[PDB]
Amino acid sequence: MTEPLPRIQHYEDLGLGLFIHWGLYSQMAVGEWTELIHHRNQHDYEQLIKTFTAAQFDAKKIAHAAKAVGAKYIVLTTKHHEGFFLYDTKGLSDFDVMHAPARRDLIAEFVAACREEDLLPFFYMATYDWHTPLYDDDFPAYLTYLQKSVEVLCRNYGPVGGFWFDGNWNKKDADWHLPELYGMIRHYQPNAIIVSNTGLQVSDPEIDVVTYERRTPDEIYHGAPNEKYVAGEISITLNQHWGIAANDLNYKSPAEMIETVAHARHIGANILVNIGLTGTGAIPAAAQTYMHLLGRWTAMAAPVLYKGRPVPVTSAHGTRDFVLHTSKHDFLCILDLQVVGKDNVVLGGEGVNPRSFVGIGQPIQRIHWLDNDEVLSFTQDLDKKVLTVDATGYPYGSDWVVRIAQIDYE
Amino acid sequence: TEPLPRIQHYEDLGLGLFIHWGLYSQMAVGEWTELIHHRNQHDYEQLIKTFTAAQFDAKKIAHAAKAVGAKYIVLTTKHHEGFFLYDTKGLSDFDVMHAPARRDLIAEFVAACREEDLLPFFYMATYDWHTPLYDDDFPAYLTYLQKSVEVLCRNYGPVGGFWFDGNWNKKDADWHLPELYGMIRHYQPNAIIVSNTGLQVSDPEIDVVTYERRTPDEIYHGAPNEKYVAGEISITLNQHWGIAANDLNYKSPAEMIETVAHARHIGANILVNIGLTGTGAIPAAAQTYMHLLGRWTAMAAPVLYKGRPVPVTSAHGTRDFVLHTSKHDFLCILDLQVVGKDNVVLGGEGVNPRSFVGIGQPIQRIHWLDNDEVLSFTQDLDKKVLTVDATGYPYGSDWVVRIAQIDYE
Ligand SMILES: C[C@@H]1O[C@@H](O)[C@@H](O)[C@H](O)[C@@H]1O
Ligand SMILES: C[C@@H]1O[C@@H](O)[C@@H](O)[C@H](O)[C@@H]1O
Repeated sequence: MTEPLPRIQHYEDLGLGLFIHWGLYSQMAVGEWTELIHHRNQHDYEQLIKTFTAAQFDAKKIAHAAKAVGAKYIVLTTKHHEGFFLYDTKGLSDFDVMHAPARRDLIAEFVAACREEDLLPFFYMATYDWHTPLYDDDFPAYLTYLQKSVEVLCRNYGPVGGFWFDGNWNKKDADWHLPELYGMIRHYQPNAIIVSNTGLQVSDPEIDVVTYERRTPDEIYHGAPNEKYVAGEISITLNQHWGIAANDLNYKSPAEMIETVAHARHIGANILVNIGLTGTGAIPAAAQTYMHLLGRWTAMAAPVLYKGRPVPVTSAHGTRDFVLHTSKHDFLCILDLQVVGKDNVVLGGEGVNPRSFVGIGQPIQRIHWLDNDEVLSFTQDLDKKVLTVDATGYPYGSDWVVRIAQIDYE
Repeated sequence: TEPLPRIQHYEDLGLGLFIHWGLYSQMAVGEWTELIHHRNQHDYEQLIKTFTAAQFDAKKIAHAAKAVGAKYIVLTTKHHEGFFLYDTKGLSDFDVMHAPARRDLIAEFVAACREEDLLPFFYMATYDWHTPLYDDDFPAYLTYLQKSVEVLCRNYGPVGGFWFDGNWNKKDADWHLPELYGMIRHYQPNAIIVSNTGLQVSDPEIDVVTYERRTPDEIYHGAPNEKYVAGEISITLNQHWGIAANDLNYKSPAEMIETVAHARHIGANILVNIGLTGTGAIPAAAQTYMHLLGRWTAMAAPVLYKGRPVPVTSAHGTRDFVLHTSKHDFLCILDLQVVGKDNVVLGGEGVNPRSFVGIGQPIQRIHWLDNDEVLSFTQDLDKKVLTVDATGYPYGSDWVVRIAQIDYE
């Protein structure tokens, strides 16, 4: 059993990040895979570079919004499958933002804005590339091109929080020369977090984080024992698409979003919440609504969201409650509460609501809700490690979806 | 019995916007705050002094309703807190003319609705926390209630209807409905009268009764040989009707679209509720849902207004249903997925036979409303079976409830 390296410990403390999809596809507003899935003429699609003005991209506003939502890092698409680069590739390619009307290195603006807000900037990079003929016609030269594009990101922007490698949809059993790619990154960015969405045996010793599906039930895989500890991360997009998709109406509820964030922490993973920017780089109004709601929850949950860790304490039969541990406190995360009415106005939260947990062995002095500081009544059986709390319902006018009670030990 | 013409017009409205706005909105902890949080009445009622309506724009509200595909708006003219959003002409000092706003907000509302061709409806609470008449002199309370409705009848031109909230009352009491409703008929013969305690109906003059969102089957239209009464369901976006800043428990936009579709399926109208801010703005969160709902209702316009339930059921294990207009049937199809390509599998790609029982006429063509794609189908006319291949959504889109129009031979 190994402990995480410092940089990975810092990663796990980040808790929540914002994922941002923005590319030429954003102009179409029919999903980021539009070029392949809608079988578009490549030449015609790539003309979208000519109208890429970034007229409404404001990295400062984006970093401010991330800070307000309680995110501690942002993963930006620096190049997606379409193969267009949002930064100055310094001669590697003409299909980049410096050859577009915007004439701005957007990654430079992004990194500066993240630093001002104390956020870690992370760079998403797609390894499956539809633009360069090298990908199909000269794979070894493709690897050189890929590696050079990452090298620019390693050398021109100062210290980088990390890299988010999307290795899906690739040729099977191809040699990707990961030792050389990740070795290069270690050389110029020793402190960078390397995230892989095909990191599972790990695909390379240098991988720091592996991605997992958001529905994963139990605590995630941290690597083979006595080997390097690897962290985990789940992702959620607000509708069915990652890039903006105007007529995708199938948005998840804000409630499900909050439950997914809580769930990530419960299984010992970070969570990225994704937004797709408009063609010109604005946060769309729908995404703002979700960020405002999530922000209210994460501000309330701040005592536990960053430092809280899974612990072997389970909830009683038939509840979805769980516990997170910090060094000073335990926190009960309680679901399926209702609002409290009054007298003959019954909203469902009114009755005594005993919620039990097994695995707490220390005597407790006080338990209180984070949102209003109400003190809860409880009983313990120290021998069996049972805690039962009366989990009162929400004050009329409020509903937190996931309610957190802080335990103060004697 | 078949609906009277004003009720038929009501059923064609399909979708309305419900708007909760009162003094409670300044608190942003739900519209029942005065009772449920056991406030001192005097202290709560000081909220009149800061009721500026500084951001209330009836034109913006009517425009938003038009854009979302709503055909009427129900505005709270007086809620349980008992404060009136219009000039009561001396009936009460607890009204907007005694607030800094100094505007008859109902007048602005009615003008804005007419401009956009929307019907204005007035919600009126009958359980009132402000006037001591309610408990101390019930007969005088009835007169006060009736007078407050009379002002709404006589001062604003023709009104689309009244939405009476009769919940939480004293159960035994004689409310003198024939007189109250009778007065409305005299002033506003064509007004729709909606009652949320309309159920035997509570009075012959009731036109519409309310029902729970979750009602599974087609709603109750009144006893045979009796006046037909329409139905209406309501949905609020979170758990509260007035604005509630720390209520994060919003329903998904998908559930909102499904609820709208469901209401039509059971032969009811649907109200989607928004709570305004203290100063009368539509909050940003509500704007998002309206824009998403608006995209769906624009696509569904051929069926959303005139479509009616019909005895055609869907096959085992699906939630699909059919709506009938005089020229077409429409298949409303749920649980579809997005179509990928080649090795990119999103779940909607395979042939997806969806069947219906009760279609007896030969069909010429079936096509999706969103993109005009023609669907393949087979029929067994003797058993009245229709089976369509319900293709999945084009990548980049997802309508939640997809609608196919049937064109008959
Ligand atoms: C993060 C998401 O997952 C990757 O596999 C991509 O294929 C998607 O377009 C999106 O970037
Ligand atoms: C639509 C709802 O109707 C009544 O039941 C009121 O008690 C609520 O506050 C709300 O106005």
